Amino acid sequence: AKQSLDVSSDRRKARKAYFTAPSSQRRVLLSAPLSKELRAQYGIKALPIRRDDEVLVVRGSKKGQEGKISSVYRLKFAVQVDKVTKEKVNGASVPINLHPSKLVITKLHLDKDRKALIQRKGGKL
Amino acid sequence: AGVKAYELRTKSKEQLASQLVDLKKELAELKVQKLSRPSLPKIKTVRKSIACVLTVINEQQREAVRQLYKGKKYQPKDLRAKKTRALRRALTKFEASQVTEKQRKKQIAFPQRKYAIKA
Amino acid sequence: EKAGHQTSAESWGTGRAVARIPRVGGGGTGRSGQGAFGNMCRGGRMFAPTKTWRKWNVKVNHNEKRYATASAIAATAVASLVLARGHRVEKIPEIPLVVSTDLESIQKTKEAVAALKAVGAHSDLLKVLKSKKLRAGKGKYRNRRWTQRRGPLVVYAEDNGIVKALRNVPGVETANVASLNLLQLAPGAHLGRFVIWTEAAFTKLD
Amino acid sequence: AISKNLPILKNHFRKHWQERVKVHFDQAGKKVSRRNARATRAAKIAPRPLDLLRPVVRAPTVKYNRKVRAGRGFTLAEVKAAGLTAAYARTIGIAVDHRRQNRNQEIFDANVQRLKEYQSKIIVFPRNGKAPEAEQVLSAAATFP
Amino acid sequence: AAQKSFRIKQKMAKAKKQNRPLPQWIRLRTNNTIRYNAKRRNWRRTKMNI
RNA sequence: CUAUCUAGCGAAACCACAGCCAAGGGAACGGGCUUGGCAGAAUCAGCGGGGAAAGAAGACCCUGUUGAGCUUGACUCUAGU
RNA sequence: CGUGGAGGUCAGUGACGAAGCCUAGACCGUAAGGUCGGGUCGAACGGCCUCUAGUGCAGAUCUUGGUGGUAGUAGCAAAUAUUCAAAUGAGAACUUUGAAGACUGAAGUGGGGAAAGGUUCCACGUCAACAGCAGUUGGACGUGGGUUAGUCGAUCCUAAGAGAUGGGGAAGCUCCGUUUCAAAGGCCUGAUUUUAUGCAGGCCACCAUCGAAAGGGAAUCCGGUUAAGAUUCCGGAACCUGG
RNA sequence: GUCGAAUUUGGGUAUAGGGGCGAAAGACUAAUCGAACCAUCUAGUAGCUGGUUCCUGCCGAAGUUUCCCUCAGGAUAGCAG
RNA sequence: UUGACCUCAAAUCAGGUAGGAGUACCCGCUGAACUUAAGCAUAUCAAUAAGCGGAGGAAAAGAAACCAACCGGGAUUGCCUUAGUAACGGCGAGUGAAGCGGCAAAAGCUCAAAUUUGAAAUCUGGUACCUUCGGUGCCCGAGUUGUAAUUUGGAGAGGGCAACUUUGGGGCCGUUCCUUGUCUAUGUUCCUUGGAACAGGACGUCAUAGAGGGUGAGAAUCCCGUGUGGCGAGGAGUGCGGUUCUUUGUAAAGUGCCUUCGAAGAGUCGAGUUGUUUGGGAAUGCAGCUCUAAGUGGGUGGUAAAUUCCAUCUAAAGCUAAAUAUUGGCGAGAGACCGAUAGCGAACAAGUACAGUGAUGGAAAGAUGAAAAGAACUUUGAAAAGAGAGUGAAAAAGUACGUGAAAUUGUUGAAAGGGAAGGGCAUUUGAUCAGAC
RNA sequence: AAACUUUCAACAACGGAUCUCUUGGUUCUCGCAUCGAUGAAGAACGCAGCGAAAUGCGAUACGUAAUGUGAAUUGCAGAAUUCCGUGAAUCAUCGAAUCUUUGAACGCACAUUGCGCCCCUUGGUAUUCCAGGGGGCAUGCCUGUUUGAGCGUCAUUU
Repeated sequence: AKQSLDVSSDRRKARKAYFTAPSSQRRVLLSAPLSKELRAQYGIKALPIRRDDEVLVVRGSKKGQEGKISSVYRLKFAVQVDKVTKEKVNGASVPINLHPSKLVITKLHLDKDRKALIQRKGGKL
Repeated sequence: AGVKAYELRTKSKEQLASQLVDLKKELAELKVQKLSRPSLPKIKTVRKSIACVLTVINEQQREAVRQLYKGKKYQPKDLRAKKTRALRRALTKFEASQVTEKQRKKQIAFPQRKYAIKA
Repeated sequence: EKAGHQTSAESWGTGRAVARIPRVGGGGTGRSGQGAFGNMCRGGRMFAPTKTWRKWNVKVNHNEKRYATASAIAATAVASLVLARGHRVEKIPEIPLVVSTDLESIQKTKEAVAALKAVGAHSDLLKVLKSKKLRAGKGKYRNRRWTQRRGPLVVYAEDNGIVKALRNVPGVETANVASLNLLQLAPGAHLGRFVIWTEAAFTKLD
Repeated sequence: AISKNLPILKNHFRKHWQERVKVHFDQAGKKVSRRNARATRAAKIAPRPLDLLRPVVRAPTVKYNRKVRAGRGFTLAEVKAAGLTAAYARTIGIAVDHRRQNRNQEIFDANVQRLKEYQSKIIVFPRNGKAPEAEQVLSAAATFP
Repeated sequence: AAQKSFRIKQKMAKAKKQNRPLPQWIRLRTNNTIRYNAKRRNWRRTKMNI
């Protein structure tokens, strides 16, 4: 049970906040857990995903398929992965959307701010 | 892309003026070559760059007159505070802290004494 | 207060072969000419609009609240009644169930849970865990989504970390002997709830 | 209209009485708001007890002349009798009534000894002194029933 | 009328710009519900009253 | 020129359920009830006997402690003078 | 008996199919109703003890929506009238072209405008809908193009009128009143060419303003030109006002 | 019928609801006039018309008294549960 | 002649300010009628709706020209209570207060009327500088028809005696409050069904975290959050807790006894009459007229008047938090509320489309699928489309899309039918069927 | 005997009920006090590479500047260096700005996109005429200033 007086247990507001969330806040919403190998190596459990990581699929029909993120389609609350597509009847390939909570990061895209984010959360590099 | 505002601050008013009329020319041939080709999203960058140049120009003359009117009353009305019509008309703290000697003497002599009650 | 009255409709009267209900005037919009103001009309005001002066709270004699709380307290020591409420107390050594005061000074939830199991609350706790269901009606999306049974009521005489030990344990409530809620001591007006007394709590009843 | 054997009733509901209807659904809400402002002031004035020493006063209106009750102020004769100035007493948690006049000695001396007991049990701190903490109580009416 | 004030011709230009069907690509947008132009007006059906 | 027949297009009023009579009785003038006469699919163009046909909660009459327009030495007032 | 919702309990049913819907299939109850089987469907829902109410429909010329018989019926008949052939097309009584026969008959079924409309104008493509038959056509649909002025108007004046101001009423939104018990305004010429206009002067007494695309009023004609504009463009030839 | 004028008519303008305008019909004042239209008071009041929703079980009437600006209504006694 | 005063002007003179919007809640002003009275006119709705003026975060009121008759109380506001009472009232219908007692909150007060006269000491504004919600220097002006100092009835002022006691401002760090940022646990282990596990079964882990939401189905442990704490950033100022600098001041306040005084408000109070208003009765307030005082005076003391007493306050002048109100604005938390004809008129490009000259009037309309994977390709057709093929868990999901009722309709099957049909009891016949063995 | 009519079933229609949902409404509680002549509310017209509307904005026009976060936006096209970054975003925040024409609306007007005057400057051989750019020109009222009017009035003269 929640103890704050500034926290709402309203289903209508929780649904509205997610669906009308701005893009900057959607970045935190689309966070992917790290792998067992990276979790012990960094000390972080989950991070906000970005475009250049490669993840692993642990749920859905695409389980066991590795691939590097192709786009973080924040409008659709989805993440696309290369080499994970469905080929249409007319020889055309379309990406299939994946939710990051069903993905497992296998190596982060290390930048200056992503590194700085690591020490901020207590990561050990 | 476009122009960087922090680069425009270094140049003087004469260099910005040339750049503004330089950008005005450039946007003019973009409009002329847009009517032939189907789409041209580059006109957006030039329009914003002109706006950035104009804005950085504006602050240079606006600060020039703040320093000209620095350290005196009667600032230009567009450079004063825009707090609120009611608040701007509101009495200052000096004019709201004026007190009569009859109360000034009483404040000095007899303030509320901080008292506790245990024993 | 105005819903179903925010128009200017009037009756057309007789001779026009239509019913004498007031009807929206004007023209050109499809809403005009239609019934208004009635408890039968679409878009009217519903019959006897709810007002809030309604009597929500009900005042109960002080002596009766004291009478009923003593009855639901005396009914906690009847294993026949506690079993009827389905509290899984077949393996309890004896009731009332009184434990040493050292339960009152437990901080971690995991310690408090294992304390209840060893005392005999294992079966009752698992019943709450496996009873979680969705609400049947429209109450799901009125912030009443899930439903479960109610487990043991732990009552203390002092609070040194016990109210927050069982704060996250489903079906478990923590209480003080001074307060002794009747809603907790006979849920659904059904007597005989399973209650764990501390040694200090049990002594304070006299 | 009039009917079976019933008392007459005067029910005053022929105005538009439906808009001037109060149902304080706030009874519990106002109570908590009172108890914050009651403590928020108590922090700001920290040592003081949130109220003035009020006197003991015999009620009017022979119906109630038989009991005694808290008054509004200390009847300048009283504050001068106990040896203190009104302008200063108002800074010491004494409520003084410039418009009440003493007329009964047994009532009169009761306020004097009330005010004398008050002076002994209070601690006034210097305007420039250390002002040690003194474990406030929140009511003079409680301390002097 | 032929002779007209600038208010009238200015407000007719507004009504001439707005007279065409829905852009085609808008119905291809994510979470789109607009199926056509519900404010389309023709000179033979309803009058502008300007 | 219609009506008529054809290709195309294509409504509305109205409709408890419906549609053969005689007499009877019956809310004192039945399509239905009783006793009789009778009674054969599906139908077309006409017709104005009937359906007390349709069109309107009778505008006449009366009732209502329901009105309004108007009048006057009605009652009670009032602008102006 | 049934319905929406609430407290309790059946550690109740359920994606191995909840709820709903359909079923001259079965069972229970006097009945309200309850239960089962089969089909369809896809995510929630019940038994029992209690609590609560925006809780049960055949009708109110009930409300909103939907649908019939009537019925392939009434009808699609005012305004003199069509016909032959070719072209196009899947398709021609209706489109285009030609021919023939007719009509409006100059207070026209012709050529221009005012009010009104607003793109209906013109080109290209095009017929799902609209043109109460049709449609290849259209004032429809989709996409575009098109309105060029010193001289034509407005713009100026005033009319019947409207209406600020100085004031006077009115609690007040506002009313009166347009020269009224107003210190009501501005033009010519000088003087100095530290020079702005102070200063020489005289003159003037009316008096805000709005109000007519048919009243009053400075001045442009011809020829040519576009798919669509012209007293406006082009060529030529003019006039007026101001400086 | 009238058809050179008490003629016809456009545009402007004035006159606004117990008010206008009327060669006078209670006519006209936006298909509305013997008091326009719009919103609000307003869910205006009705002794009058119409309707008023599930089952079974048990009981079971009245149209009569007196008073009432009382006679299509109430109060009252009686009948009923 | 020249220089003033009074009064009145002018200027695109220097600096400002009012307007308008919104208006739920407040302060006034104006003001109905519908209705009830079983009619109706006084009465009631109602001192209300509509109309007008004027504010705030609350407003307004507010420190007695009060209440009371007590053993007196002591600003105002609000609650409970007094009380459906005293009283009013075609004494009918009906209306209808306040004192007293408990609680919330509590806070007080200041102007006029006085010669500083051994000294306009005062205040605006202008200009220069400076540490600018401002200070200082200088200069016109306001101002003797009174601007500063001094005191407000509870007092107080001018003198005499005696002596004491008590004091201001500027920097710094914290604290308080507000806004805001960041960090802070535990499975995605195995088997089955399923398109998808978020389901069922086994085994665990965390819990001051089993609120809520998301992800392909009911997820404490997959994600965001949640719980408990930690660490930052920007703002308000004295509300205060410490550090420090200036000594304000040859100043101010309080206090005992004696003496002399003690100014306290006018076209105002008050009275008559009229009207309206009230619960206010031989007149509750208010306002109109006419009359219009006073100083041991005057106002009040709820039956008019004359006479004698007594009680309590100080008007014609003024400021003031909190307790109270709030369908408007902003930001939140909720519900035994409604669920697309319901709930606001409006879940959607709704005050929109649309109607009228106008003022105004005003809808309809949510749901494919987890994912468009929105049907490639062949074939018939002028085309729309059809038939195959395909996607999808499902086209009994094809943008006429969840499910998909009834009225009404087509096709197939069965049966009956001489001017209706439908119904009841009973059985024949045909079809179908449960039980029991 | 067909047809036709009627009844029922299956399948297919018409229609949009029911069932299950819900970024909506409604009601209650809590906290706060903040429009406008330094130009409000409102209105008109415009602005995107491709928008009619809604939403956003104003000729600097789905926006500029500043701060934070830190890699997207997305229907298509395009741009990539801006990706260990003084830096993407239809991001949040927002303290600097722009803010067309109006509007209490203010030079005079307004059913006109009508008509003047003043100040500085530029061009046409120009204080005067025409044009351009920039700044102005409403009313009531208060305080101050300056030029004044009145045998209203004092003093002083000659």
